[PDB]
Amino acid sequence: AKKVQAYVKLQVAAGMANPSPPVGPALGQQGVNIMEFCKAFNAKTDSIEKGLPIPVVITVYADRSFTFVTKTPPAAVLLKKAAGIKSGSGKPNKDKVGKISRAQLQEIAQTKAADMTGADIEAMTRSIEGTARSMGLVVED
Amino acid sequence: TGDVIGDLSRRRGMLKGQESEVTGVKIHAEVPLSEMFGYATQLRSLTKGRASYTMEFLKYDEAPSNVAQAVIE
Amino acid sequence: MLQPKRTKFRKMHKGRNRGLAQGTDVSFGSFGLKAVGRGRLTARQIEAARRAMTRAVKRQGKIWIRVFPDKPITEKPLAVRMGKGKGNVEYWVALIQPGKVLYEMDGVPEELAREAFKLAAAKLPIKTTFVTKTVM
Amino acid sequence: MKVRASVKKLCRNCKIVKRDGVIRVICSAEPKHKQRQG
Amino acid sequence: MFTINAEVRKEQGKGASRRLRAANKFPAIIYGGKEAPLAIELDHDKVMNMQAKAEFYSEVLTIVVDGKEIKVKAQDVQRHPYKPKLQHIDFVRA
RNA sequence: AGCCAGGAUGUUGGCUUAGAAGCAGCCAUCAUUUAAAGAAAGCGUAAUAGCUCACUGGUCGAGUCGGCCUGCGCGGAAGAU
Repeated sequence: AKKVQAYVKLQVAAGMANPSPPVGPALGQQGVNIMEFCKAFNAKTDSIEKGLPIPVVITVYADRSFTFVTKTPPAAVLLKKAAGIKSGSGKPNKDKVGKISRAQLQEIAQTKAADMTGADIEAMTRSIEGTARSMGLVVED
Repeated sequence: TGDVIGDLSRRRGMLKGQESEVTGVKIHAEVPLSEMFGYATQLRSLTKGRASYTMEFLKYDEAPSNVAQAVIE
Repeated sequence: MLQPKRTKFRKMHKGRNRGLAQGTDVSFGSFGLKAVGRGRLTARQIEAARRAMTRAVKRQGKIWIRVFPDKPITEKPLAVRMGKGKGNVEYWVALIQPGKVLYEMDGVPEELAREAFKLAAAKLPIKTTFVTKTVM
Repeated sequence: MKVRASVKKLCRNCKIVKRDGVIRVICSAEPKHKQRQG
Repeated sequence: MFTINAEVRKEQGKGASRRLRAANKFPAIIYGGKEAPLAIELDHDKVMNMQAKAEFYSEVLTIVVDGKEIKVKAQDVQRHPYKPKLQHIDFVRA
């Protein structure tokens, strides 16, 4: 657990453990030998299913040992499939699709809690219902 | 890496991903044949002669509007 | 450029340009460009001043022009001795008096309104100011 | 150096000082912004 | 709710008025009623600083003069042409 | 205004996801506390990281910031016995 020098904050796919187009820059930057890192990735990758994006934080120690505290679906990627569609934005105020409730998202906020513990269960849900607004989705309960 | 990719993107290149081995940072991309013209003369002008590349064919993909309108004689 | 369609006469006496002006209040929109100096404005400077500030907002809001060239200023051709008749009219001016409301516009925010008038004023040979519509 | 009869503060770091009676603008970041005589 | 400090001007005229406005004070007039009008002089700086408000033109203006304070309304403002100052105000005694 | 702690960023947020991670710009302009924090200007940059900027957590301890109306001066201003 060092600083931000080797700290990379991005990943996308669990099941695709191979360096994907966005994890490319991330991997190459800190010379990450992903192959043996995939075996350590697949201990927790198997716990979650494929179809919901996963990020990672990367920590490299001083003695060339490099480790990680990977994730489960956080804020944006879970609320998207909660609406049913992964995208459909570029026009927040100019589009209006779907209506989602917060009590159902209060359950998936607890799934984000063990993943990316974002402050104040409903106020993080409000932070992320704005990501729904940013994704052109209406939310009412 | 960044420089090569900036120049790949510049030559309409699709930077794709940034891989790495031990002493090198490998980046594979797709580049038009029309902007292949004298590439290694411009490659080692930016990499101090320490880089290399190998061109392979993929497909006759889409030529954009500025590139489609050019060669019409 | 602006020019009188079908006026009565071809030429007009020179005439002094004294006194003050009548257009003083910002009577149509909210932000106007009152003139502080006393000269005259030909049609080419009239066209150029609007052009610079029309594209300053690029379409935005209504823009009114409160001055129109009436005086048909003539010039004599070169290598021609004095006399021999009044010369032909070359350009049309509008005599500007102190306290005259020039270009006026509306529908734009204030800070860019002062900016657009600043781009226009440097094209003018008269020192102007940025004035705002008061009540009554 | 630009001998421009008008001088505008062209950036954030561009400072305007009066050296030898003459108004001069210098910049810490961009040496293209140096100018005088305004 | 604005209050105006003022006083009665004497020896009026063209040059007399021009002599006033080059001394940071300007004339006015108060009329309206079964009485005679009142050519009142009032400070230039003070009322120009407060004419920006809309309540300067939508209120029974409380001008006090020689102790006697009256409630008037603002009829017209004959202002300066290009300088931001003003030349004259008409106060109808409402 | 500086100096140290920092920058209180959920959000690798869509999108065009090749990346546009506040940092291409269209947009929502949501929200976390409601002691220091805009879903963001700027070079820098392939894109992050970035140093900052907005704002000072606290250190010191006094006055201060920018326009307005104007008096008098500077620059703008180079010619031939």
